[PDB]
Amino acid sequence: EVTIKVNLIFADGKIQTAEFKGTFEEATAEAYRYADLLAKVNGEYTADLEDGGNHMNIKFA
Amino acid sequence: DIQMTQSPSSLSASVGDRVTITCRTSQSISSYLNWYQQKPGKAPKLLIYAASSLQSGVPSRFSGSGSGTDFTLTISSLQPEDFATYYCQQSYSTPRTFGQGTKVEIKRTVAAPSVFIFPPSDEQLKSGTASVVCLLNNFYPREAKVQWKVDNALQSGNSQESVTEQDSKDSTYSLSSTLTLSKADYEKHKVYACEVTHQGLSSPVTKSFNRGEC
Amino acid sequence: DIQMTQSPSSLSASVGDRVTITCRTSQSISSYLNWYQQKPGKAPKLLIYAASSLQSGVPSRFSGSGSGTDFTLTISSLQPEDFATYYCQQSYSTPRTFGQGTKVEIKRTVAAPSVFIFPPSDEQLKSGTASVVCLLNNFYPREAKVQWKVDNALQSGNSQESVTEQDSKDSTYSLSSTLTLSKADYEKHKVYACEVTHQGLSSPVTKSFNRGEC
Amino acid sequence: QVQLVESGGGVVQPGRSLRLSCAASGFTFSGYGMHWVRQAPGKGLEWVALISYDESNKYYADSVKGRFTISRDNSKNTLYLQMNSLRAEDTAVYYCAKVKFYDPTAPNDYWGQGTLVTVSSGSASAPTLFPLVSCVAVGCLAQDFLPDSITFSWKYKNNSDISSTRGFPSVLRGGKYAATSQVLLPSHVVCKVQHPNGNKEKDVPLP
Amino acid sequence: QVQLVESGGGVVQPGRSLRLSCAASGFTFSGYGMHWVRQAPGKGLEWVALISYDESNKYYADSVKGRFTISRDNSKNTLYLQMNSLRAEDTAVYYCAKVKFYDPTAPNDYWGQGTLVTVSSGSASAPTLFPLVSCENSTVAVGCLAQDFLPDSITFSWKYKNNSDISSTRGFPSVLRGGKYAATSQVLLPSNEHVVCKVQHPNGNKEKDVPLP
Repeated sequence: EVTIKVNLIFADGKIQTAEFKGTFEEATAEAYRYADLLAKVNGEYTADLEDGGNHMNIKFA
Repeated sequence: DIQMTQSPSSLSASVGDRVTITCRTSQSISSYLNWYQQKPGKAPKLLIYAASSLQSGVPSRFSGSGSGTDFTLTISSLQPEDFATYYCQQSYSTPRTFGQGTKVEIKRTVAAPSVFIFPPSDEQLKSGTASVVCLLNNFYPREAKVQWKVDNALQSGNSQESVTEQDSKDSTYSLSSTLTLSKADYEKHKVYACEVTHQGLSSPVTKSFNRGEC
Repeated sequence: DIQMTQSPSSLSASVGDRVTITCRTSQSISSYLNWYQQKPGKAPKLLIYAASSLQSGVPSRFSGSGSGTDFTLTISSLQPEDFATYYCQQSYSTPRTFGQGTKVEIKRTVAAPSVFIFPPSDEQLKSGTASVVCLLNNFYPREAKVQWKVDNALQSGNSQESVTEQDSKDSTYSLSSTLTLSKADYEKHKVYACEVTHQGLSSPVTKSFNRGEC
Repeated sequence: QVQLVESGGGVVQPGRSLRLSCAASGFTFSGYGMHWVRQAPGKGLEWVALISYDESNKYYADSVKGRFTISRDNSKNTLYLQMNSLRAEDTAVYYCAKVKFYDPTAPNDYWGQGTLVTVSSGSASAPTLFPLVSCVAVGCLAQDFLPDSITFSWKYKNNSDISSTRGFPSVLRGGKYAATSQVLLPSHVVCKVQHPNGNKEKDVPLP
Repeated sequence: QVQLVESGGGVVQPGRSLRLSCAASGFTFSGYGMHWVRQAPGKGLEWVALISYDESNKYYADSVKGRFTISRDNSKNTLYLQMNSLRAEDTAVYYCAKVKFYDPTAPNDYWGQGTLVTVSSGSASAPTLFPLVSCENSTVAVGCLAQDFLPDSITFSWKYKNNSDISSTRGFPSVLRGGKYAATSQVLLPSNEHVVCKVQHPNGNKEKDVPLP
């Protein structure tokens, strides 16, 4: 089991922090499904990888 | 056994934000999903059931939505009392299963830890064991790492640590790490060092003490 | 009709990174989801089918998972040769629908563009049209902004940008914007400027010239 | 004015047995189906089981199925959980909850504060305090106590409170428990702890 | 040796007709389902049509149903696509791909290289080059603007006077301007009067001299 560190980087300045636990790919996938819910009111987004992939930044526009 | 996937595991927000906690079920459950809130050392409290009906005494900022296999709990605007851990639960069929829970913490700004090291008390050194303690005060975020060194020797499987809950005032954390060993091993080394790492540190901070030097 | 939704649209990762991309459906497609890789100017290449079966001659670092409505593609370790776009496809029923795609690009350190501006050529002028070109050379990220101003007057609806794909040697980008006017219109103004905003620049940069003075 | 009082927890050896109690008041016990839910140190919530109003039905989580038996006595308005073949994984806090209304789907509207069931090879015992001083921050180490139910409190020589009290959770080592408390003071004091198996205080010196 | 070779594409008049061909080889064409999949310049992949091994089943995407017809002559191991009432939306690189199995749910294991279709009322024409010297109020940067060519399939090359290849180009995607395509190419050099710009195109290759200080 692993923990995915995710910086929820909103356009209007705010940065929310979240952690997803599970198999690397189950958490990462859950991470995106999450950002997919936020985008429904936060706007389309983009992502970049840090820490070999265990950390991901999701910037909304 | 209907599988419950509650996410995120933890979330850091600041008073006033909109919070969204989702719960996904393996198979349909119609609407029989319930949300509970729990605080340190306290019994949980029912928040919403039937996926959307609120329990009396619950502030309208708490709403629920969803049917079938996907549900969402929404806190319109995060309040100080809203910081806690949240759990979803299906009650469609036995066995009842809970979500893994989502811990909603108070986001604050970076803050470096104050470190201290303590030699095992001599009164304890007669009991055979000798624990070396190293405390890290008020820091944020929660991620911190302590690495013990005896005469420059990395140590494994002989240290334990505990992290306090977010402080009521400054929303920071503290950490106690103990390197437990024996007067059999303790008295055979001199340099006892504690190496700390945190996002607030540019390079690892160290605190040590050579035995029989105080 | 089945709508395919991949995630994320684009991702920036470094060599040797662990990558997992997404693809979800409106309705269940069981296990009949497929993945393809496509590089600039080349046709698509089948990588995985039936959600998790490797096509022959496809590195083992590539993987698949999912069933029903949610799927994933995983690359245990990003290889220099793995940077491209990946399309998920549904084959459960007609119409056979594809996903928008996920473009995976090379992450690297922030580089500021070095700007340049070109006034229209003489023979192009003699033919009635005047086209001004501005060039942001070798920058990273790809997000960039060009503000066209003719005599300090912000322009709109008369320019067209154009960007290269990352470079094989330094993973950077390059963009070209072309403001287009009629010789008649080009000869009614003096200062032609181009203001570039980028993360690598401390302050937006502006490059301009004076009609005829080149 | 609903109330549910769980009781019966305590330190127990692997394999032995324990029966838990939960008193109900503030409602017609007889008409509602009860439940048991537990929570291991530092972990989520885990459904234990349930029993309908006439005990007509019972169900259990596969974890305790076969090993646990739930029961009730409406006459004396109290709920019961019999635990056999106790394991370490059983070490947790046990909660009882009623259901909001008349249905299998009903949510657990009211919970009690639970009882602590500690499954260990050791016998319950009081902590042994040791001072933490430098080589300003003084500390106190509570060594080898069980179950994990300790509390710290400080006092100066002029016996009154010591404000800067900071406490960290317990660590499990060798079937027993250990915890530390730190007291910060500006540039001896008396450490004091409470435990169901004996309260004790120590004297921590100032450098 | 599975190989798909599409062809028949070109510039055609909106509202008219065009027939594409996909010559298969390397497998038993007779037993597999074949697919036509297009890609509009810059956009994602779009499924067009499919035909079963025996021609009994045809399926089209809504956007083409009624105008596009798909057929096959197993005798020639050749997939076909008859395009009628061409729309500008139909402009794209057309691909044929076979299905991996004898089952309707199989992925497409092999794609051709593609055939470019250009639905434009304009006529196939070569490009006109224009020098691009940098001006303004590191190292020098020259350029080359090529435009008003059709279809969009040009190539940029740069050589010195001593005909020594210059490799520091970039590669900018063409753009649609006036029923035609335009594109720029630039080169960056360190520290002879001019360099030479060269472009490749189906309707005539052009060359051009670009000035330096």
